[PDB]
Parts: sequence; C-alpha cells; structure tokens
Amino acid sequence: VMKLAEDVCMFLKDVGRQIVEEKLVAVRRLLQGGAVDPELLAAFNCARAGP
Amino acid sequence: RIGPIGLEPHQFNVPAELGFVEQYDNLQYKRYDWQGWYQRMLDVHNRNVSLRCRICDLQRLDGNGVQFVDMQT
Amino acid sequence: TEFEKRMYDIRHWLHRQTSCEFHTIYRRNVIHDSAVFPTEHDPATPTTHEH
Amino acid sequence: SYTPNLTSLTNQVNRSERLRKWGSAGVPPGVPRIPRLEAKGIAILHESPKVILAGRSRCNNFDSNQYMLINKATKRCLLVDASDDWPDDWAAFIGASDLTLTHVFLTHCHIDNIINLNAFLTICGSRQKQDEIGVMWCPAEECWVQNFKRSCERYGRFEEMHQVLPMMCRSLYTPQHLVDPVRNARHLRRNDVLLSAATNRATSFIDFGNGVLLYYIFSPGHSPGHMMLHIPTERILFSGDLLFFNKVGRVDLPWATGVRLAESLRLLEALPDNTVVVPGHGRMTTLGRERRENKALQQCYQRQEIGKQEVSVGFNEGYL
Amino acid sequence: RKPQNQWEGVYYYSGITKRQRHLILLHRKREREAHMRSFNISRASVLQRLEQLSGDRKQESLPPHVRLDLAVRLAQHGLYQQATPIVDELHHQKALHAGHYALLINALACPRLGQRILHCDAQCDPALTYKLLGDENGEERAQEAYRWFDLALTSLAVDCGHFVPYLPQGTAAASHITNALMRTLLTCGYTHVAAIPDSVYDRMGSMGISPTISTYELVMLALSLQGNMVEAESILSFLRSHHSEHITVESFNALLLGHREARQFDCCDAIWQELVDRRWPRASPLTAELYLRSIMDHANTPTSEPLQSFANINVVEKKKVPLVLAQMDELGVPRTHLSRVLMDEVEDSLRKFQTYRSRFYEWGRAVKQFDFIEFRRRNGWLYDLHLMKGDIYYDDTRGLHDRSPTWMNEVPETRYDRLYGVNHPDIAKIGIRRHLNVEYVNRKEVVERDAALMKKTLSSGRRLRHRVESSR
Amino acid sequence: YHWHYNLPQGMERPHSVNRTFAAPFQSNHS
RNA sequence: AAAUUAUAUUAUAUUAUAUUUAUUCAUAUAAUUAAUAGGAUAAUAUUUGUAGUUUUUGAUACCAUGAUAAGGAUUAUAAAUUGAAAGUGUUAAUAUCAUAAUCAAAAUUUAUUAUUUAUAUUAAAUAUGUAUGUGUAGAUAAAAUA
Ligand SMILES: [Zn+2]
Ligand SMILES: [Zn+2]
Repeated sequence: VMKLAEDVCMFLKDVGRQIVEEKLVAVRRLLQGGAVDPELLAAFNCARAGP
Repeated sequence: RIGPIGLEPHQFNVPAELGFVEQYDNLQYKRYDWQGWYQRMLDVHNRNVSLRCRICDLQRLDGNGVQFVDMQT
Repeated sequence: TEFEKRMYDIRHWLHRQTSCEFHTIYRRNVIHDSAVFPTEHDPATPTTHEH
Repeated sequence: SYTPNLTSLTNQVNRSERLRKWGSAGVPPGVPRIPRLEAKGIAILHESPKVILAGRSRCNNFDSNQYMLINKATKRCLLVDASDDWPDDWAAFIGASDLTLTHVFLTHCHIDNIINLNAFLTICGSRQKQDEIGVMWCPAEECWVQNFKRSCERYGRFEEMHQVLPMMCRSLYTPQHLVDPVRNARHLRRNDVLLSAATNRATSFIDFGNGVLLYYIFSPGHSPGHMMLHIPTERILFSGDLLFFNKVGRVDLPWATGVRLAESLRLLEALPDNTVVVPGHGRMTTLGRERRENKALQQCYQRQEIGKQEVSVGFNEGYL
Repeated sequence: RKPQNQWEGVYYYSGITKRQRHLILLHRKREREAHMRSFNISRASVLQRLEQLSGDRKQESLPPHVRLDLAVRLAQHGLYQQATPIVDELHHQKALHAGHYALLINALACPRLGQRILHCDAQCDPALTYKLLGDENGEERAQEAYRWFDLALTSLAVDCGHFVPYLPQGTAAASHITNALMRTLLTCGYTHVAAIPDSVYDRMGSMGISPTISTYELVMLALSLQGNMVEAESILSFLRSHHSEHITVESFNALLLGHREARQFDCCDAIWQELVDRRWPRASPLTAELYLRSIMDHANTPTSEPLQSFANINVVEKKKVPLVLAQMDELGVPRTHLSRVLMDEVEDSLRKFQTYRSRFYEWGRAVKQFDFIEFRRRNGWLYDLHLMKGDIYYDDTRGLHDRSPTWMNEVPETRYDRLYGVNHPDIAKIGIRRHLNVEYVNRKEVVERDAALMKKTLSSGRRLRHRVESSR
Repeated sequence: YHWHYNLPQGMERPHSVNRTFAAPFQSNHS
C-alpha cells in the first residue's frame, strides 16, 4: 500500500496540476474583463428588504 | 457548486456539504455471476449520506430582510 | 468532473490484490422553502405522548 | 501430451476428452515437487559384511523409490534410479558418512527416474569440491532422453525443462569439441559408461569393489533399454520397472512392447526364490512370492503353455 | 486456483452492426438528397421569378423595392451575376440608401447556398462551409463586394451632403457596410480571408471608420481560418481589457474553430471550460458543435510516439463526451440542436463510454461475458482492428540515534527462523532447500521440519560412518 | 507460479480488448 | 554427606444414603438424487416446464514413518548499558496398514419403564471401640537427614 500510494500520488499530482492550470488560465481571463450575467444580476436584486 | 438556487423571498440558500462513499471492486468481484449482488451489497452498505451545515452560514438575512437564524432560533 | 472521472479510473490499473474505495465531500446548495415547510404557530389542541 | 497440429485442434473428441478427464479446467494438473513437509528420512534397508543398501520410499509424487549401495571397504557409494525431490538429505548423508559418489546407475530414462539427475550431480559435485560423478545408462534410452523436455511439459516440471541432460554431453564415446585455441566442466565427461544389450553372466558386471559384482541385465518391455541390477552374493535384484509387488510395468507408453516384457519376465526364472526383488516403485518383495502370487506371470506362463507364439503381457494402469 | 486478470476489462457491448451502419449511411444520404432537392426547388423558383419580371415587365418600370428584393433573393441563392445589373440600375437611379447597400453586400455572401453546402457538401462542419463557399466564385463575388462597397461609400458621401470633413466615415452606416464587406469576404477564397485582417482592417483604419464588435469578431474568424491563434487571442485580450461588456459568443466560436483548425485541442478545452465558468454570453449550439467536433478530431488522431504498440491512445478523450453533454444540460444548450453526423459520433462515444446503474448491476454476468467470447470466436473477422490487416530543507547534518526509547513501546515478537546448517561443512551451500528461504505462511513449521530432517540424516550418516569405520 | 510480495506489484501489461473488439448489443430477450 | 537439582500456592473428591438433571446408552426413525437461460434510458428475433436420460455420490491397505529418555563442548578479566546472554555434536528401548474395487459409526437428526459418571438435593447418631488416595484443577512472586 505504501508503494501504491507513491504511484497514485505522483499520478494525481501531474493530473491535478494540469487541471488547476486549466482553471487558472480561465480565472486570469475572468479577471482581465467580462460581462455581468443578467441572471447573476437578478440574483442579487431578488430580496424584498435588504440590509 | 451544484444545487438549485432560490430567488423568491421565501427560499433561503443554504451552502451545505454532502459526504458519501463510492466503492467498486476490481480484484475478485470485478465481474462474474456474483458481481451484481456484491455491487448491490457495496452500494447499500455505503448508503450513508452525511449532510453538514455550519450554523454561522444560517445566520444570514432572508429575502424579507430579517435574519434567517437569530440567537433564539 | 474531469478530475472525478480521472480519480475513478485509478481502479483499473491498481496493484496486485490491492483495491480501493472513494470518499467525496463536496459543497451543495440546499433550499429551505418557507412555503412547503412554513413556520406557523402551535395548534390549539397540542400533541401528547399518546401520539 | 503430443504436438497440437491442425487435426488435433479441429477435433471435437479432443475437447470432449479434455472435459471428461479434467472437468471444467481442461488442463491436466502436473506432478509437483514433494514439499519439505510430509517428507521422510533416509532409511538403511540392508546391512551386510560386503555392502549396505540405504533407501527412501515415495520420494516423488510418481511414487518412486531412491536406493544407494555402499561398499563397506572402498567407501564408494552408488545411486540407482536417481530421482528424489530432495537430493539434499542424500548429499548430507554422503558427507556425514565420509563416502565418495562415483557413479549413478540408471535403469531407464523415464521422467520418474531422471527428473532430479542434474540436481544430484550438481549438489554432489559441489560437496566433492570441498573426479566427477559418472552416469551408467543404456543408449536405447537416448530416445527417451530427447523427450525429457516434453515429459517435463505434460507433468508440470517447468524448472527442469531448460536443462541439458548429462547423458547428452560429450563422453569418451563421442567426437570432441574443436574449441578456439585461446572449460572442461561440461565439454567432456570422461566418467561415463554405456551399457550393452548383450548382457551375460560372465562379463556383464561392474566391479563395485571388495569382490562385489553387480550384473546388469537387459530387460526391455517397459523401455527400449531397461537394465536391472543383480547381486547374487547379496540376493538383491534391483528390478526397476520390470517387476513390482503383485504387478508388472506398463506397456501403454511409447516404445513399450508387451512381448518384450514377456521375454523379460521369462529371462528371470533362473534366480532363486530368496532373491529380494527391489522395485523402482512401491514395496519390495521376493522372486518366489512373485512366482507364486503374481497374476501377470501366471498369465504369461499360461499363454506360453497353451501355445501362444507371441505372448504379450503388460499393465495399462500403474507406475510410469 | 488459477488467478483471474484484474487489469482486463469487463466484456461489454460497445458497437453497432453492419446493418445499422449501412442504414445510418442510407438515411444520411437521403437527408442530403432532400436538402439538395429543397435548394434546387428554391433556386428554380427564384430564377422563374426573375424570368417573369424580365419578360412581362419589359417596358413597365418596376418599383425600386421589388427590384431590391429580387436582387437580394438572387444574390442569396448564389446567383450574383443575375443581380448586379439590378444593383447598377438601382444605384444609377439613386434609389439605394445606407441599409440597402449593407443588405446587398450581406446577401452577396449567399446564405442559402451555404445551407446546402453545410448539409450536403461540408457534412455539417462549419469551418468547411467557409472552406467550400470559396469555390463558387470567390474572387468574382469578392470583386463585386469591393465594387458595391465603393458604390456604398459614394452614396454615403452623397447622402451626408457639423462634422463635415469627418463624414461619412464617422457614421454608423460606414461601419455597418464595412462589417457587411468583411462578412461577405469571409465567404470567398483564402486570399480575401487573409486580406480581411491585412488589407480591409488597415483600410478601415486609414479611412477613419470606428469599428464595432462584429468587426473584431469577423477579423478573429478570418485569423481563425488562417490558423493564426496568437493574433486572435490578442484581439480577444484587447476586447477583454477595454470593451468587455460588448463581447458576444461569436468570438468564442471564432477561437474554438481556429484552435480546432490549428489542432491545439487543449486550448479548445480551455476555452470551453472558461465559457462554462463565466456562463455569459450564452453558449449557442454552434459552441457545442465546434467543441464536440474538436473532441472527435482529437480522438481520431493517430499518435506516433508509442507507434501504435498496443492500441490507439486518443480514444480515451471520447470519455470527455458524457461529461460535456451533462454540462450542456446545465447550460441550457439542447442536445437535439446538433447535426446528424456529430450526433452519430456522439452516440458512438456514448455507447463506448457510458453506463447506468441498472446495467452496471448486470453487465458482468458470465452469460454476457461468454457470449462476448463466443461472438469474438465466431465472427471476429468482421469487428477487429487487427483482423482486417526532520525537514529535508533544513536537515544538512542529520541527527542519528537521538535517544528515542524503543523499549517503552512494545515490539517483542520479532522472532525469525533461519535454515539449519548455515556454516555446517557436511551440508551443501547450493541446494533445493534454498527454495525454503521464500515461504512465509507456514514458515516456523517448515523450518522445524527441515531442521529435524537434516539432524536425523546427519545423525544417521555419522552412525553409518562409525559402524563402517569400526567394522573393518 | 505466483508473484512474491516483496516484488513490486506493478501492472504487467495493459489489455485493450473492448477497443480491439467492438461488439454490437445482442440479448436473448427482445 | 557438601553443591542443591527441588517448582511451589491453596482447595476439592466418592452409595452419608436415597432423590431431579448436561452428556453417555437402549428401543421406536424421518430424510433420497441429477443442467443452463442475459428484460428501462441499447436501431426492432415475443422465448423459454425448451433442449436430459440406462444421470454422479464406488478401490481403507500390513513399505522403509515418527515420537521418548540419556549423555558434549564455547563465551564472560567490562561498573558501562533500558538490557553482559546466546548459538553448535552422539546411544538404548518403542513404533512404521496409502496403486487398492463400494455402501450412511456419533454421514447424521428426533423420542420412550430403563445404564452411568456428574447436577444440586439430602439426615440421624456421644452405651462402649473406631475410620487419612491416586487424581482432577487455576495463575504461578518459599527452599539443604543425602
Ligand atoms: Zn518407467
Ligand atoms: Zn518407474
């Protein structure tokens, strides 16, 4: 089990770095600029009384 | 984050955790005529779903402006 | 889900006589509907231990 | 078994036989090595002023026996039918008895006789390192030497497959290797004798020492070359596979003829009844008890008396 | 018992019959003939309308809007030569205005011949529609679009007769006509597609016309069809930096089509994941079309580093298809709005990689596995790929044996069993008893039995030694 | 005959049987 | 007649003398045979008392095993360590049913005046005289008539 946990952790490290880099390249595009979703804007203005 | 989202003032959104177990055999019960009832035994033995929620997440404002969970709540 | 798919297929290249099980703790939005489950007063005739 | 050609693969009777014999597996389970559990020790069978016979029964899962003759004077020992799943008790016995192993007698070269032969020669030569051990055998068994691998195929003896047999190496009867001028552990084995089928009571013997003579007798039927040992001074007949307790050898194997087995049983009638016959398999008997109580010899002599010109006797189920 | 293989997959049915593939090919051929018949009927109706308006109305001059609608319907069906004298007469009569020129130039891109080339010729590949529409007179329709652009600019300079030295270049009509010119030049051959960001964009800059979002989207689509991805990503980075509230899904479709054409499929996955993350602008069925076609193009791609030693490697990317389809069910993109060829490939990858819980309880029965074996044995010549043929960073001098007491905790059962006669001169070093060194389950009893047997044979050997050496 | 436990328990060779043989769905029931 | 090998610790036992019970034993019994068959989200087979009948449960022997007891030698020249403890050889007696033609002891279940050993019940008796085992057991923390 110790030699398997070295085989799987090395596998999930290279896979998990590739997936997070795919999410980091999308987040840095979402921070450069984007248009606000009208359904997202409607979710904030949904309550009757605010704070 | 999956799950439905309520926009009406009578629908509160609770961010909650769900814990569950997936188990599939790959050594002996991977396939043969026993594989069905063994997989059903593994699934029904792992039937537990743990639904967790912080009370601090419940202390937000509702759609009507009043707080959802106060001190006495 | 790309990582959950890649995590589930570790079971196909495991070691000899070595199996695995998976645990997943994810966040999921829950709606408490105040119309299906309303907050009402106590009834006039209350319930007892005989119920 | 045999080579899977096109006709054997397109036959449904082959799959029917492999289902009937072995069930749903279809593959025969081999003859495995006896483990270190359920293994007995070496017994001293006979003690005499001339020789000592030390043996071990059921040393294989073929249910064969392993015997060694010890000369009390010259301190020389002689293994006959060297097939033991553990030839480490025998090397320790030889080393603790201060004995020298000089030859190994082979009755015939079936797999129940030569399975651990390279192990015997290697371990006993390694103990001699702290002149090599010769092999005495009949050249007709050459046809059973070449099928040692195939017999190791069918009986599951995979670790003894890729082993050059010492009877196949170059002896003094063979041409020599012309090696490059710029080794002799395997290139030439000077200690090797080939027994002749013309066996007589005059000169067909081995001088074991101290006036003890071992007359080898050519007796086919279970093999093309099958050599019994006869010691008339000790009344001991190492029969090998020709004669057992209440039964004789098989003929339902290749190069085995029933009338050769009948002639081999007929050339045994001049020995006295108190000669202890020592078989390759099972319990030992006497030749008088086999003249009185063995049905194969009764059938052989009855067919000879009623007038059969070609008397054919032999077992079809028994010891290999 | 003989062991079963745990790295061999469960035998399951993932494939179609020869009859089902033949019926799929037959039905797709019938749909292609139906689309060809529809386009030929519509083109015959348009030509009959033109012959009626040219024969019966020989001297009666038609109203200008009937001739404008006839020229639009002629140019939309790929009949550009029958429409240009109508446009010359309408421009000579000064009946055309700002919107009518853009309507004519947009009709010159032929969006009725494009539907036939889509459904019949290109096999519903939307990049192949741009690649195949350049064959039906790309250079001549490009020259007519340039001529109608010059006609439009002359009529815009007429119609604008303060901002006097900055007209009509500052108006919305000039930008609309330039967008129509770019949209028509995308339809033509490769020279005009390459000239859209080269010559047309520099001419629009030198003329002083302010672009719109469709201008940048058509320039990005031209760079996508060229295969130049760094410039298209630069244009979308410019749009993300400055005018971010105006970006529509056509720029994402341009990047998806371009990274599909440049065969950089990881960028296609990155763009699709970004579009799922932001959820605005909404994903059209063209987004799912381009992304699933990029997936099918990457999965059918052969590799050369393992040199096909066991099987094809990229087929596992079809396992991404049951994920992304579920994302479409979250994105509101209907999966029935996919083309029939792509739906065939998606159902292929779905029956290769998808199972439900009810099938997963029954798919490993021995009946189905042995039926798989019997079907491979009987007719495997029909379906087989081969039958066709401390902390280490602060550690430098490691402290050893730091008085950690191993006698407080309990590890007393450390017994080991060694073979008898390791240094004995009578017991040989090499032997079959070396195989006793690898045995774990019954180790103690095997070592005791071997030691007892070796002691007994050594005692018997020395006893026979003493008896023989004392008897003589 | 077996695999020893001190040996590395790696996968010996991968098996691509479902991608070499694509089987159509065939059940005895309609 | 020394050195100590020695384990040592404490308790029990019987037809007093008769009665109920856990097992044992007696005599009544029930139970019997064989072989597969895929069903929602799958591009179309309607299907399963169908292909099985003279089906399998059938070789306990006289092999050369192995346990028992007994004697040998090597190491301590240190006051440190939680801890100065570990490996290597010979003789007597006892004993040896596996290459063959079967079948239900306690394979095995259940019950009745009846056979035991145990289970607890179980008492009178000073006229005189009086009643000593081998063993079975639990964890194991004293020592000189040879
Ligand atoms: Zn033989
Ligand atoms: Zn033999």
